[PDB]
Amino acid sequence: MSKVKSITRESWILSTFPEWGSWLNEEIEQEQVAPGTFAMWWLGCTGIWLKSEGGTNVCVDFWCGTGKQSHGQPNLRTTPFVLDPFAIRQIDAVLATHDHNDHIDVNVAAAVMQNCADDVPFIGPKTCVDLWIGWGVPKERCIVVKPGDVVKVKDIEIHALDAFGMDDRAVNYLFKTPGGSLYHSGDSHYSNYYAKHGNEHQIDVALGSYGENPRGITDKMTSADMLRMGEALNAKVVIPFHHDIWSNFQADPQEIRVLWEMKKDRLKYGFKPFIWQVGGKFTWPLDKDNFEYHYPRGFD
Amino acid sequence: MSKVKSITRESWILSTFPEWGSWLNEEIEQEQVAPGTFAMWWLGCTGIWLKSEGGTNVCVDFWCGTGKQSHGQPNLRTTPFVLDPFAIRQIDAVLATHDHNDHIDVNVAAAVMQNCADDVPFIGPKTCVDLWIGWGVPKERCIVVKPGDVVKVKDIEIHALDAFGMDDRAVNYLFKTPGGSLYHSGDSHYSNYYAKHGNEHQIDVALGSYGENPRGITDKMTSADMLRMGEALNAKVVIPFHHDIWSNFQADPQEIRVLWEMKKDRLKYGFKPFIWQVGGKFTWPLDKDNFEYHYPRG
Amino acid sequence: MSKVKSITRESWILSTFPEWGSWLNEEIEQEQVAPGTFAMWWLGCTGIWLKSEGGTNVCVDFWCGTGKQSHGKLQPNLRTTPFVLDPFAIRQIDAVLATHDHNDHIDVNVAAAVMQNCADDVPFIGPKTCVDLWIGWGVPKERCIVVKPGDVVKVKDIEIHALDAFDRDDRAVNYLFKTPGGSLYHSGDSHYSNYYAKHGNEHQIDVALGSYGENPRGITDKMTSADMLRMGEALNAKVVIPFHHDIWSNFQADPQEIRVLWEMKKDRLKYGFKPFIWQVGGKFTWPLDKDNFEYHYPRGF
Amino acid sequence: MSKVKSITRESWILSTFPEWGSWLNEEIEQEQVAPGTFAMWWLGCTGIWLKSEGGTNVCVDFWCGTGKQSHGKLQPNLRTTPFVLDPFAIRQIDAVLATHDHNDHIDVNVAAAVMQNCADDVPFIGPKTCVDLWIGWGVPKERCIVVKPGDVVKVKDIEIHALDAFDMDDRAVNYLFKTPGGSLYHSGDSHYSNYYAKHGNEHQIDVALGSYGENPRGITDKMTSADMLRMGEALNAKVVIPFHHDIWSNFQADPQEIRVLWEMKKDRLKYGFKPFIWQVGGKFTWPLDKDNFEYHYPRGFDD
Amino acid sequence: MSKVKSITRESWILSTFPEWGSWLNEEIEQEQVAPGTFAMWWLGCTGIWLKSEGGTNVCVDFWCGTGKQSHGLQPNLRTTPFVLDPFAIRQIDAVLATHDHNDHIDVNVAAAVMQNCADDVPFIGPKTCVDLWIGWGVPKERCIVVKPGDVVKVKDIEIHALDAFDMDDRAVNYLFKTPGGSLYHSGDSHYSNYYAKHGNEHQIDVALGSYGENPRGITDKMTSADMLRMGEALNAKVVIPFHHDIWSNFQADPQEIRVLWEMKKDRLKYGFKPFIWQVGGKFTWPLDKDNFEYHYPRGF
Amino acid sequence: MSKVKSITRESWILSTFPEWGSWLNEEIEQEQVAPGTFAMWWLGCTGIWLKSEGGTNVCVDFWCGTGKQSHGLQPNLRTTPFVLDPFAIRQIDAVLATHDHNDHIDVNVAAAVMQNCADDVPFIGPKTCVDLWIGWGVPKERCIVVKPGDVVKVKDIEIHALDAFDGMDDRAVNYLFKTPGGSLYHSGDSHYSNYYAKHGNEHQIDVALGSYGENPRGITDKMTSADMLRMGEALNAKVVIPFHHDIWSNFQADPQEIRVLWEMKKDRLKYGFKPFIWQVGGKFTWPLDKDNFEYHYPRG
Ligand SMILES: [Mn+2]
Ligand SMILES: [Mn+2]
Ligand SMILES: [Mn+2]
Ligand SMILES: [Mn+2]
Ligand SMILES: [Mn+2]
Ligand SMILES: [Mn+2]
Repeated sequence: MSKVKSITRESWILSTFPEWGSWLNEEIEQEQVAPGTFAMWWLGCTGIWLKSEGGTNVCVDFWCGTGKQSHGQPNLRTTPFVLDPFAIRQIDAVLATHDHNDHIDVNVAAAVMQNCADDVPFIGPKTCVDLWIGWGVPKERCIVVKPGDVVKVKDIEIHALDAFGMDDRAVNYLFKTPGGSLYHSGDSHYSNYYAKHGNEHQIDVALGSYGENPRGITDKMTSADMLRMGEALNAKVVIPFHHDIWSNFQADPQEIRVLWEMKKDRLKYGFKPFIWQVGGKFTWPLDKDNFEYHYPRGFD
Repeated sequence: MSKVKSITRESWILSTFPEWGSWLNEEIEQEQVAPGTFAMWWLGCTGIWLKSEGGTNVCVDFWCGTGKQSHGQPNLRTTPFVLDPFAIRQIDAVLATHDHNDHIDVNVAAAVMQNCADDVPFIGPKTCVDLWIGWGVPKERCIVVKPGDVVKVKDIEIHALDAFGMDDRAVNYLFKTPGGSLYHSGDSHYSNYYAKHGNEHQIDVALGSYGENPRGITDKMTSADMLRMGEALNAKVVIPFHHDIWSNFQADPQEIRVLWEMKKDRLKYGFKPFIWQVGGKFTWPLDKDNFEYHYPRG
Repeated sequence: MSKVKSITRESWILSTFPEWGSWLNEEIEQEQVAPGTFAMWWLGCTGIWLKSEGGTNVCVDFWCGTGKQSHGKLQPNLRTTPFVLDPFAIRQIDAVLATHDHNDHIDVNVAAAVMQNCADDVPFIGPKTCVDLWIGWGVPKERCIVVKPGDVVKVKDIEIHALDAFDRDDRAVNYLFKTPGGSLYHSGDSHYSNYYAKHGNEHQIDVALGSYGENPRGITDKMTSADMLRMGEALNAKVVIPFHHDIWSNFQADPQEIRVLWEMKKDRLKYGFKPFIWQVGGKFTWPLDKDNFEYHYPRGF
Repeated sequence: MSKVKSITRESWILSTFPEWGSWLNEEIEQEQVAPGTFAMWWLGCTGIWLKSEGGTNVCVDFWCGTGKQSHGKLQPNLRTTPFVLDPFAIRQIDAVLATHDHNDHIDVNVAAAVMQNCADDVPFIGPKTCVDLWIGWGVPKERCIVVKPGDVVKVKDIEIHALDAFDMDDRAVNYLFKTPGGSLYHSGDSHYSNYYAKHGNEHQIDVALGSYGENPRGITDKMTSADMLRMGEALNAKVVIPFHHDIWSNFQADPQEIRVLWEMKKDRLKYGFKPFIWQVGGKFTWPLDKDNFEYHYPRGFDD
Repeated sequence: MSKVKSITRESWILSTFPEWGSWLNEEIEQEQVAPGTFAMWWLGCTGIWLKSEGGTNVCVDFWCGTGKQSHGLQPNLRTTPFVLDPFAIRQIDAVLATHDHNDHIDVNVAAAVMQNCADDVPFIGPKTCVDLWIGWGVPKERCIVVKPGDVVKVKDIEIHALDAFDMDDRAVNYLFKTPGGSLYHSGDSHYSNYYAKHGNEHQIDVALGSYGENPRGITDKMTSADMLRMGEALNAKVVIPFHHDIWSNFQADPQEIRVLWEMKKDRLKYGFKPFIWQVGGKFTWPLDKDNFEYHYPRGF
Repeated sequence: MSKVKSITRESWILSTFPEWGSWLNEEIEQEQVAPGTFAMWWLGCTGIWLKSEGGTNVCVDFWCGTGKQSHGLQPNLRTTPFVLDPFAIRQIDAVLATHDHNDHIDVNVAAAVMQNCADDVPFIGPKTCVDLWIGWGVPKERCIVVKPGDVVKVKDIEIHALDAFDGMDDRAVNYLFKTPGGSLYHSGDSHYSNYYAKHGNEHQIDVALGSYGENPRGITDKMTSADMLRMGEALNAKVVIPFHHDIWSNFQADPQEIRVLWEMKKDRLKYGFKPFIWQVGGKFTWPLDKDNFEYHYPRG
């Protein structure tokens, strides 16, 4: 018996995946979030882990599925797995913006239910709660939210806002930490109601679904819409996400910068764009003027 | 009974990975490479699948491992798995450029041995055939190659050339197909010997290890070196690779284009750059003026 | 006797306006449209004059109103386009069209000019809500042809196709004008929709006009630069031309965004069209001008 | 009678024009120019309305004419700018100015409206050749101040400096307006000259306006983008604004040409000024807007 | 006497200068100009060496002086090396000058021709130029005084003397008509409307104009924008800046011409391309008409 | 007897050259370096004149040879005029060389210093460099032979000899010039190396010089535009300046590549430096000119 004979498909898969193992699980675990700041990690697609200065851990739209695996729409997942859901331990809330496939995940739910404390709430619109209960998440552990609702999870004020009786289907979140606010728009198309939120709230960092729409499809925000969003929200930082995940939606985030450069002076834009990378951290307000993220290079 | 009880870490992994399942395996199998052309797929890192007009399938530097998975170099794999090694059926040759971790793989060796024909050769330098034998690959089924050697796998003429003692450890490949030619530089630094190869051979498409070097390290070629490689090799297309794989080497391939734009006319560059994406197909010479690859949009 | 005493506001206005007088009227009237080509003029806002190789004259969305003229939301709605064409100097005309009932697309004075100065058989083509506006003004109901998405109207060698318009049926229509020279898509003031792709599959489109502009914070009324590119892709056009961005002060946009994005996208997305930055009063000739990228007014020396 | 039958060409014109009506007139009337600042409006072509902190109104090169209105130097020059200001709605004014007697810089109707609607002590300031043209139109002799280079005219709190122009002291002048808020350089329609350096050395110039345009093949009547930058340097200005490029179809130009060259040269040449791309009817305020780079009209909509 | 004692300033100078020696002298002499073409070299400043397919050698504005060499009114230093040795000139068929100004007519060059070359080589220039040549010692019998309108035939090259704009006694412009194509040399002229007159009455292939960064309150050179206007007026196919090489205080960026051309070419339907040359370099019309930028031979 | 026959080739050469005369010599000598600052001049190739606040004068790699002067492996032609006259040098404190190659050491410079300058002026360089100096007749006692690690004090300037890159300790060293006003890295003709990071950590480096150039096909002899930026990061400089690209026609490169690449990477890589494009004969004042990006000759 040699390596060539003993190894099978499953032995390879189960020793290789997820790609990052629990590296980021540990990174988030040991991250000390300074006062007057908040830290966040891009988990792929619209997945965001949020950590407040008080050590509060919040997880939004964390998705661990894949696209097509066979020929038996050619959406192929182009983002690796930067966070193992089954390595999560310290978490204080599990959120979903809407019930679309790649925003809510049974495996994430399964992991939290098996490994984490029983007082972790699952927060989302009715349709997401219906979907969670179906997977076996206890009723009493789910908080249904509508636009207008505010949910206090430790030191994080979660503001449920309008997405675009649809209150049952989708919501946007505004996370208010003692160090800054974060806007998560899920997979919303651009809407004028972004302006409402900008007038009614102080928004620091804002995330919006960027992506290259295939011919005859309007599923993602364009580079021009990302800018309109930042302006409407009166944000300081505008970060594209969702553009990472789907082969057919492969987009160039640099378009947001190039357009921003043409328009910022003329329109008096009060924000900067920021190109992130999946698995990457962001600290507000430290990283607000960085423009472009880079992974840790050296060994410092 | 309920899914938040029946699902385990293990079942989730066995359900989700590799991310593309067998889509690319099936696409490569289905591909009808037209005469006068060759087809090519990027499999992450320096991993290339090549299919000639005569349907000859060749796999170079196919790597199916990962980077760091725990805290106790911060190299994290940033590329998903686009090809299932254990789904490979039709293959004519498995090749490796060198014995470094990122270019040779035990599971790929295992897969080809279990799933494919018994006459499929494992081609690489002495150090590479050693590891293959050590893993369980037959001694006689391996072909040891050094610079100067020429191996003919059906209609593909494989030229083992100089890489950058050394002769036992690393080689560059020039795959001459009837449709065209491909230069696989492995993980070589820039060398003046590229000019020797460009003189002595017709090179159509050239691949070079691109990446953003950390402060105090020279491990990957720069954007300027990519263009110098294209010139020295007298190539018609210059494609970066390797920059996809490691987080800490995350580079911008657009630097190649911008510099090309500045230098092309002055220096009479005979080539064009191409920015590829992992799992993507490239067809010489149909895609030579494309500049940037996009995935099928459906 | 002296000018500072004789000249009045009325005498100045009537001596100066409209700015181009009947220059463009004259130019259109004597333009010899070659066989295999069609020629068109931009009349401001969404207003287009089309002339086929058989000399058929069609007028779409020709607006001759203005913005705000005083301070007494109070929109900073100010017209930033001069009047390139005198409606009352129109003689040769075979059809008068309107995409929708909105202020910027339908005009009383244009209607009056065709009834006073033009043939008694010139059709007023438009949606149900537009003909009700025409008739109410004094247009004979027998002149009007009420069109619906799917309707086709033959005006000599110009084959007019009424198509779907976009907002959130009786209110609005898009137009496709097929000529022995080529086709022209007129989206009016439509938002971007997936149904552009329908039109691109069902018909061949050569030149596509898109309502472009800079949306005020919290408004969505004009298409973005990225939308203009998606529109040209969906319609399988060869030329994409912005319009409507000229007319309103508060919607002042830079058409160069379209080109800059196009340069970034063209190869990766394999666009089969080129953008074209036009100027009001300007003439386009398909396909002579398809690769020009930018229009320039006659320099004349 | 119906609307279609009753409405004539005349009635359409009477209610439609000028395009902006009296909107800008009212904006200028109500504008409370803050101390330490000055406000100015681009009236089209080289037309500038200037309002000091002390409420002094000054109108320079106001042209309410048009180009070719028919086919009939055979020149296809068509007015590409709408009318932003009604001259007949002007009520509060302290002085009417003209740089030179050229067609696009002096207007019979502007003189007529001012003579009819404004106080009889309002001066008409310009070179000899301009006052000759004004006198002929019916403007009294008593109401004109003839200026040659070197002359200084005090109009309330605005020191107006008639400086050298570039093709005769009788024909053309450049103005430097000194307000308590800042200084404004109006070069009229001068081609680039070396004598801008003299003015730059001898005077503190804040905002410089230069006649920009795309010259037709074999004609040299307007400044290039490169000329625009050399002016700002020579004048030692802080802001450099192109004008005159708005008005003529055949002279249609891209102002961004000035910005792009500036981005190539600013560091190497150590430029102390910034370019600013303005729009007709738009207000500029010194020094508040000096760094804005590009103007946009009020976008409105707060709901 | 050792080397640190035997070496003098004068011995070093004679051992080093001119920098290029006779390298370019040798290349011009050995140049096989193919039929239907013409080859030209940039000798520094406005110095042009023309060679027709019939082997005819013409030399325009070849200057071999230098700028300021001490402090005891502009600080003009020569920033160009010497690429051609005037005293190595063998084959020549004409010597031309555009105007009296020092940077365009040379004593040492005139001398070198009178000593090394044929006794029937004409010295063609305006009235003021021949006055200097005669004064220096060139026979009145070998000087062709040209006015705008005059046309001198030198073998297969046809020299058209046209109006200058830097006065018919003082300066002229040249249009060199060869079988292979025409070359417009504008000397040190600034932009003028009379450029259009030359474009209408002749076909211009390559146009050379005096480019430079004008010092504050100085107008002595053409701007990048003026170079394009010249190209348009002359109806050229290739526009090449020169003169911008020679003076420290006039140092300019020829890339301005390219950048502006990129913005304007389509809108103004330019029928020419700009071309950035280097001193000592070779241009071959029409082979190099689409090269945009010259590079020196890299060898090997 | 007139000018056309009295003038010889020697008459022209000895009156015209060196191009700048003693213009730069005078500027250097009259230059009053302010406290907290240092001034330097680019003498062509890798030649640098350096002047501290105390008035010390250091001459590094000053070359006065030239390229090919006739056709009788490469077409290397000097594209730079001579900006300094070695024989006009009076006030000097030290003469330095980085390595023994032709382009970096000159006998005429040695001779001029030996004949015209003080007796106690040391010739500092690697072992092979002092061999050539001794071989040219410079006293053995007057030469300081250096290897990596050695530190030589010259008035207020502390010269640090460091490693050069292709032992090599015989042939080549790199210099760090510590002045009371700031430090200067002179990499000489080194290829890119990781040991730039070593020097970066050990020393504070303010201004960095690197041998930029356009390598011909199949030759790696000069640093690329990307290498220049990498050097800046490794040395942790605040100013990165290309040189050596000026001197050979073969290696004609555009230093703007450094800037363009810098504009793309600076924010992503948190570059703590700026590129500065110099001109031969130009002055640089650290820290006055640190933010300039591009030098221009005095326009006057
Ligand atoms: Mn989604
Ligand atoms: Mn590797
Ligand atoms: Mn509208
Ligand atoms: Mn004028
Ligand atoms: Mn000169
Ligand atoms: Mn060297």
